[PDB]
Amino acid sequence: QEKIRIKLRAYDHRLLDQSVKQIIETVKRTGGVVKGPIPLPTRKSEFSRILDIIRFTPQTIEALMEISLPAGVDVEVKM
Amino acid sequence: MRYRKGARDTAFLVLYRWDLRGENPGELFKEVVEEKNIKNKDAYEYAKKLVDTAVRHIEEIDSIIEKHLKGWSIDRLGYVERNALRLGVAELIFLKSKEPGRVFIDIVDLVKKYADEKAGKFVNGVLSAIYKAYITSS
RNA sequence: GGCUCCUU
Repeated sequence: QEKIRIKLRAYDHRLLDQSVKQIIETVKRTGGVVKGPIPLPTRKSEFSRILDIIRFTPQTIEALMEISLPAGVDVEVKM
Repeated sequence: MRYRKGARDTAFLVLYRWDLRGENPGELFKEVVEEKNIKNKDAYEYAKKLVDTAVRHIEEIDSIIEKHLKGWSIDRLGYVERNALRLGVAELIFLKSKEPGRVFIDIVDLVKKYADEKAGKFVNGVLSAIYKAYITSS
């Protein structure tokens, strides 16, 4: 099926990568599959990562909605 | 030899993904090679050796790092810093690098590229202490 | 190939 690509950005890279960890664990615990992350070069003090979710279940979405990411971590999506 | 800079980037990406996902390093290595379109035997084989070395010695590498973290557990480090340090230790110590200064330069470049200068200073500072204790004890 | 940028 169709992959979800997530781009995460922040001004704190440890909190950024921890947020990536939490997303990955949540996906895997619900039977989904990821690819990446791809860390991107830091630019003007802003850190970013890309993560693909290449398989997911309706439970994955439910689990993903119930997590709370640290303030300061911005998330963007595309199909 | 400059192709090793690229090989260190490949190996770092694999360790970083392994830390985050916990999947088979062999499969993670295949993913990174395809994404970066690695096609030269020199860089492919050196990257594979760095990854194989870090993975096979991961417990001792983490202990060596922790000995110089002044009481912190290694889970305190950022994902970028912890895996750049694992890679640095694998090459400097377990592969007994004959070009240590170049290892340092590429490791800190990676940290500066995917994290920041503050992280680069910390990694350089820790790796330097690890290396001097190794040289001393040898 | 610029053979450590030095404990967040």
